[PDB]
Amino acid sequence: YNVGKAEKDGEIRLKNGVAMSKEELTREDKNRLRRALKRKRSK
Amino acid sequence: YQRFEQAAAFGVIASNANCVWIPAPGQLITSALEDVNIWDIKTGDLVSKLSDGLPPGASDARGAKPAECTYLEAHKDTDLLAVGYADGVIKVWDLMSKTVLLNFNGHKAAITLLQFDGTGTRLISGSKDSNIIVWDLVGEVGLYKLRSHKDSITGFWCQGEDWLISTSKDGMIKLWDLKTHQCIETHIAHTGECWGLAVKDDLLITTGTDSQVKIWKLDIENDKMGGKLTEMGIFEKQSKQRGLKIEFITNSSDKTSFFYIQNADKTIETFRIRKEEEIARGLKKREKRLLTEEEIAKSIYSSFILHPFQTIRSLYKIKSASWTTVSSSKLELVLTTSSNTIEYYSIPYEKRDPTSPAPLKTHTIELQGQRTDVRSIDISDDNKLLATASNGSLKIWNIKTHKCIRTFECGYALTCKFLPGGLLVILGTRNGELQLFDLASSSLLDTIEDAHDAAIWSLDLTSDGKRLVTGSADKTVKFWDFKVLKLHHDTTLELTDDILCVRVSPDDRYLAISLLDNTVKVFFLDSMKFYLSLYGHKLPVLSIDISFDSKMIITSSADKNIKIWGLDFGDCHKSLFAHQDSIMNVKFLPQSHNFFSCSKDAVVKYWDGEKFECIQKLYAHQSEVWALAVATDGGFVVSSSHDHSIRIWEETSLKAGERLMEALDLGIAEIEGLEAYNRDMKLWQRKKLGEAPIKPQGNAVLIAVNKTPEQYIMDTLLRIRMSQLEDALMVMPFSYVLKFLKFIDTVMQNKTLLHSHLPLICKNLFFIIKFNHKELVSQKNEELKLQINRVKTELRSALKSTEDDLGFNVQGLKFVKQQWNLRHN
Amino acid sequence: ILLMKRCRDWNTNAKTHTIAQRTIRCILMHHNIAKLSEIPGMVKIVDAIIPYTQRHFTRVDNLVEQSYILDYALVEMDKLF
RNA sequence: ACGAGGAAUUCCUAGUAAGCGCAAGUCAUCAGCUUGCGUUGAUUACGUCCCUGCCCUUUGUACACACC
Repeated sequence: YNVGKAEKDGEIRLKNGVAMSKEELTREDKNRLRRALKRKRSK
Repeated sequence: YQRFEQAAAFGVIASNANCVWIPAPGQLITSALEDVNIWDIKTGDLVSKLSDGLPPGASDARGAKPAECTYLEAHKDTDLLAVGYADGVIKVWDLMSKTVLLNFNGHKAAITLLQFDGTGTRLISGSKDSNIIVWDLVGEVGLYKLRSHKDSITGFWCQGEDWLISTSKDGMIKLWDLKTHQCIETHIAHTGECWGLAVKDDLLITTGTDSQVKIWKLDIENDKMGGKLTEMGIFEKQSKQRGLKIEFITNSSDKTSFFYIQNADKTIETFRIRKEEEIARGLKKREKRLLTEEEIAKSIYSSFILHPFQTIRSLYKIKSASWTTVSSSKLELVLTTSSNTIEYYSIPYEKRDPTSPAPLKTHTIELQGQRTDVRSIDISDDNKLLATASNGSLKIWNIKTHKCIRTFECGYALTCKFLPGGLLVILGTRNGELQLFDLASSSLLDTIEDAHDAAIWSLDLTSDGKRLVTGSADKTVKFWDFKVLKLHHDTTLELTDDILCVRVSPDDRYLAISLLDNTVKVFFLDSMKFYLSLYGHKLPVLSIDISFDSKMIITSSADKNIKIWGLDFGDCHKSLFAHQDSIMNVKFLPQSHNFFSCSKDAVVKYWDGEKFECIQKLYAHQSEVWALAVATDGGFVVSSSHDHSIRIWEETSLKAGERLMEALDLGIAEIEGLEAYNRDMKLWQRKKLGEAPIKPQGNAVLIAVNKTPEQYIMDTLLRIRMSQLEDALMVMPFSYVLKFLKFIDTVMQNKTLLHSHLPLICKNLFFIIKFNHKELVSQKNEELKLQINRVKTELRSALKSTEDDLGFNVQGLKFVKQQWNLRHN
Repeated sequence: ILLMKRCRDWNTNAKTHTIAQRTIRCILMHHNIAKLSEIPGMVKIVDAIIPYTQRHFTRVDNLVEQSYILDYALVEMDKLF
């Protein structure tokens, strides 16, 4: 087993193993994670 | 080359910001554009124009859209004014000496509204962000931000040093406080937005999106989490649009209890809430026919505790309002409406009913107004100025007094020009209606009605001011001659397509006519022999100017570029692009070739006509500049915009290892001071109680960051990386190894954080004593060997506890899997 | 089964790991093991939880194994005098 | 007209710096020299990113173990 993507589009599961649901986190963290996976699929 | 400055703004009296009022019909402060104005409303004129100490377009000023004033709030005891601007900076003003005393900003977009704390020496500001910020007035500091709304706050209300209610552009009422410092209660107020809330202590009225106001119970008494603030019921408005401001007015033993609501279209409704006496006597009246249906009809409420009696109704779209009242007889209500117009109402009432169907405009300030977009402008021989709008009301101004001298209605006025001695103005409308007026005597001299069967779109004089050309929407350009008192049409000229802008030469050489075909015909005035057809814009030319010796036209269109054209052959010199919406008026300085392009982007630039640089760029408007005109012999230019402002411009580092080392020694010095303090408290209490040592004071760094010392050294040992750790804790000497062991004692005497950093602590400790083993076993300290006895026992206990949990879980879960396979393999 | 989904996905690390093991210990200490088996879909969860905690058992066992150098330093410091 | 070349600067890590000669004159270059060849042959580092910089990476993504 390994942690993959989220199974629904209401949350995100990082490959770390921690998970955020997309209405739990604040908007600054939403901007941050948007920037993060923008770079992560940009490479 | 010398530059141009701003005199001030003239003709703006009521901008997009709320008004507040000062008692003695009292004084009245509104916002003009980027500066505020202070009035009396009885005399009906200005008493003071508070502006900021920086001229726009100066040698000190910066190039940006200047920050629009967008909220006002006055605290009259200490005489402070909180002004808040559309970039998000809040300043305060002593209204007497007219000086800014605090100038703080924390907002990113425009603010929405201010509120003082009722001489709490703190100002609380809410933005169009999700921001509500508490600021000190004696700090130049923010107390705190306040942040959980989604989109944009709309209203709030505070009380004491403790509680606050807020409401936003998504319909979510939130409740905040000082101490727990976060939001405590939230509700959905409406399905869409939520614009205004208002309170007197028990109830909370809010507005919605379309005629669903709502009644809420406050309860700051109750210690129940869900239900600090509940709702009861709704009612409706006469207007089916978003009410966007409500406020209460009350008094003593007359029971003033009236609240007003600004609708979004020409309307302000007012309501009374009623006393417990009439509540009590009317409850049984509704409780006629006498229980379940009774309580259901009672819950169906605000109809009973409300009393709509007067819906005041202005001339056109309102913008902002404010209250004043006295003792059961009159209610007086300032309303500054959309265009630059204020309208101070009053109503009589018999404290149950108004006893008059219509409100009473006791005052209406109207002088410096313009009421539509001022779409034409003129200036005579440096003796008076002009403004002209679709109101009809041409307004004739003066230079050093800036008073509206003459005002008289014509119609939808868009083009106008003086007579060459001054003293008389010709003008055209949206039909073939040409109006002539004088400066002083009886206003409407004459009007050639139906000069054309369509609109006219430009006109100009001659040099001597006898012939008068116009170009009109019916593909027609026509001539006139003045007679001594009226006009005489003499010469029609049909065109192949539709003219929309003419201009005569200043030495009456010839006239240039645009077309909505993307071209300009240069066309003789003596002979009309079609000199040129110069073109190349591809969207219609809509401003035309001619050089001061008829050598060089400057043409411009809605392609945002201006073209400078030599007239000897209709050749060009430059087609240069600026002003990224469109141009609409370019004007020529009457001595040299320096021209002024206005834009529809609140920007005027003047350029030399030979090197074509924007040698000055000027920003002091807020909306589309709808006209400009330069003076004859001044170098002195007026310009008028869509924001109802006319204005005039005038001549003039350690690394890893040692960080762990130094944080370790300060933490161990603190810990050893604490244990010496425990020995001194043993000397005070559990000894010959004569005296003591007082206290080792807390170390500044860990007290400032508010951290226990073992947590602080745990923080830096956390923040060093995995890679350089193996030499970071190889640099340190054996004395630092020893106090690291002391840290390990004082960190495993705290099982809170020991279990959350256990593999890190174990790997560090085992590598430390594995590398320092040769000196460790040759140390001779009985307290040290008891110390590592303690470390060995407690660390092994924690490790065997967590591996007990892991082994238990392994055996249990594989039991579950094997017995499920045993069931149905 | 949602708690065990999130617990399995917490179980991958070593930092977010012991609390996953302890909530596994909680739900299996309290609930009926028959009920835990006849909950559908949970064997796909539990067989992915098993090898991770086997790995963590071996890792913490090596930690407590190398913990005994403190006992060796103690017996040598007792040999000192 | 001179007693070993000053201020500072440039370059340089093993058959290297440097000394000594000796031939040849190879379609461009060079005889005021150029290129080969032989001889004699050291001192000091061979570490460090602290200074001056320059570059790369910031999913480890590769298949166990281990670390992160």
